[PDB]
Amino acid sequence: FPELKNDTFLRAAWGEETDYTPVWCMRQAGRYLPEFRETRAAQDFFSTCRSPEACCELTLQPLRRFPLDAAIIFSDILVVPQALGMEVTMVPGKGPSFPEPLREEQDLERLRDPEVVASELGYVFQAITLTRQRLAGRVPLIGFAGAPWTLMTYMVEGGGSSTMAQAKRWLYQRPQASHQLLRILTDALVPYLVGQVVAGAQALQLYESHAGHLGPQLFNKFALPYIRDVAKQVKARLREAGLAPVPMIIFAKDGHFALEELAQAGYEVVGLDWTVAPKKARECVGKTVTLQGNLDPCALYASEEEIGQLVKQMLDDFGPHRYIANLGHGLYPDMDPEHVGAFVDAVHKHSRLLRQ
Amino acid sequence: FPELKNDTFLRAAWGEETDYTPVWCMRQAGRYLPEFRETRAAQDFFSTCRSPEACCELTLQPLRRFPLDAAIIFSDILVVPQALGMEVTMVPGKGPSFPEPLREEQDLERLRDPEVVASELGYVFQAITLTRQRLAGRVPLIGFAGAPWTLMTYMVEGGGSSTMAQAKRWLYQRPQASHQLLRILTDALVPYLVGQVVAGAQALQLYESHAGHLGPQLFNKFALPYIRDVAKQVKARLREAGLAPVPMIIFAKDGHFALEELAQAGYEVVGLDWTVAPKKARECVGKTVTLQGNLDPCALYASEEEIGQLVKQMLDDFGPHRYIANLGHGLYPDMDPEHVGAFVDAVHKHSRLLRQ
Repeated sequence: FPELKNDTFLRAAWGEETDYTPVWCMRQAGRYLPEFRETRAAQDFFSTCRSPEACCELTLQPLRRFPLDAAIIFSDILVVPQALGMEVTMVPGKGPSFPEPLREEQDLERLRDPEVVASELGYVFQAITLTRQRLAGRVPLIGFAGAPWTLMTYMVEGGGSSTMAQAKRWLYQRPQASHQLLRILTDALVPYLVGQVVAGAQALQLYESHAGHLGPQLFNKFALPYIRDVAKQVKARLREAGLAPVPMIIFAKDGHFALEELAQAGYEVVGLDWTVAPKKARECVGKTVTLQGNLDPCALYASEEEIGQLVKQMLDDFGPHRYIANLGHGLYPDMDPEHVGAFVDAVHKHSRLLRQ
Repeated sequence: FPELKNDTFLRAAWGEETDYTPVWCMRQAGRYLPEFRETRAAQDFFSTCRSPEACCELTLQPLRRFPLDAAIIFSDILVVPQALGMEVTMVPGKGPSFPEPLREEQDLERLRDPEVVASELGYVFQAITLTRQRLAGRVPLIGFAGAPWTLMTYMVEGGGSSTMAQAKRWLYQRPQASHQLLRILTDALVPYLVGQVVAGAQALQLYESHAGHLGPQLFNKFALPYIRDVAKQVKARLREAGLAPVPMIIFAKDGHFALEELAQAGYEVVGLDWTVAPKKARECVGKTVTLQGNLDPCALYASEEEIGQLVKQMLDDFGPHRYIANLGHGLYPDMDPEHVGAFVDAVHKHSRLLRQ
């Protein structure tokens, strides 16, 4: 594996000082890129995806457009439940979909044993190695998965949902089954993440995109302890394996009420959405974790000149050290790539102007 | 108008001490009640609604079931945009819907002059008077509207939406048009709310159910200043009219980042969702506003015995004074009315047990 040239992102992640502020975006490989759609057209979403050459291509597309400071591997968080033996359908251009969600506790019998899963996800490991090779040391490469609770919500709710009602019903009516599912998810995630790193990933992101739906009490019973194991166990297995640990990032969408513990869940970076004021967050987390975020993605709909200023403002709030710039959620499919360019330039231009 | 017997809710609202904790629920008149659906079956949703006798009936249905400490008038927050001249459809049992949403600035020409709106909503005023009479002083009666930004999102987005992207696009690409729409909404809301009170409402609730989608910066530009006018102007007009002011409640769903200003927006009560820890909120608002909330609605899916304890816990957190108990969002349509009963009893049973 090629030696990394730009490593600003990794050093920012670990807390080390840097000459400028690194930047990347969730869903940087996404439908807002025309070239993305002309390469999605190649096949049905989940074998594309299953083709190493195709993921690599997508992963690289934005990097050809913009001096981003990391690449994140192109995948869907649904691969994991799918590897567990849950059938996905691509319903009338409306996206991810389990036609037969888990509803009663017996349903759990349907699932694969968690340890074999890693072997079902060999195409991903392959795509990572492919991609780590072709970036050829330009920037580091982030692997990723969705956090146990999040996946649980997709498996139980089937599609997406405004309230997570079916899923929370499980939490309140079937605590044990819930604990059982969550454990299965954790034990699946660990070997998948270790895998990614063994396969060449240099940083790992965990997405808890459905944090918001839980409150403090639920979140500590059913989200936290699992968010914590993943970090714990992944760090261990890497050690036993003689491999260097990679920086880990928890991103709890709408998890303002959780920042305190996330800072001590043993992740190196904590992702923020745009609804947490940056200073409030620094406060909540203290000074030995790095923060990432948190421009409102919609902000990109503004002029490039307006974009610059909002960015300037964001930087002032987070300050020089311990900070990786990013949006508050992934890019939207109707965003203009020229405005993403603007966003990227503004971070760089202004983080330097901030120091010098 | 009949003299009010139980007024615990009003005295709690104003900050005055009380022997127990008053309680009510958003959507207490809702599809979780069987009798609600056998009376919804009477006609298509919006003339039912347009029939005073029918709203009154719905408004009263839960009060016959449970010792609630207020009644809230049955209505939809969509009446206002509708009165402004926007056509609603009831699409295949999936709910509220504007088939032709506002998309470009010219669209605004379609809207009625805000001052005449009040006269289009005469059925509501009527339903209030009817209902104030039939409660016959048992508990106070809350009127309600949706806050300017929220309505804006429905008018621009048409249906409901995970991201509010179309709407936020407006905020970022058409600040003036946005300001213009928001103003029209404010000027519509004020005479509608005054109306409700003139018609017999004793407390008013404002719903900013789409606060979460804005961050601090957006929220202060485009939500706050309007939330503030409504309160301001409504209080004035009531004074000019020789009428007593009623307690006002702002409920910003997911508005944790906003609590500070909402406490000084000049509302008497501030509504909380279940994602704000009660103590954190008391902190943010200080000690001269009353808080309301904030049990996670899904909590009702638990046993009645589990319900009791979670409630006990909530009470301990909020403490005796300056507090109206309630859920974090409205009830869900598959909840068991016997568990709502449990929720109501537990507040009462435990708020007393707390004092004595």
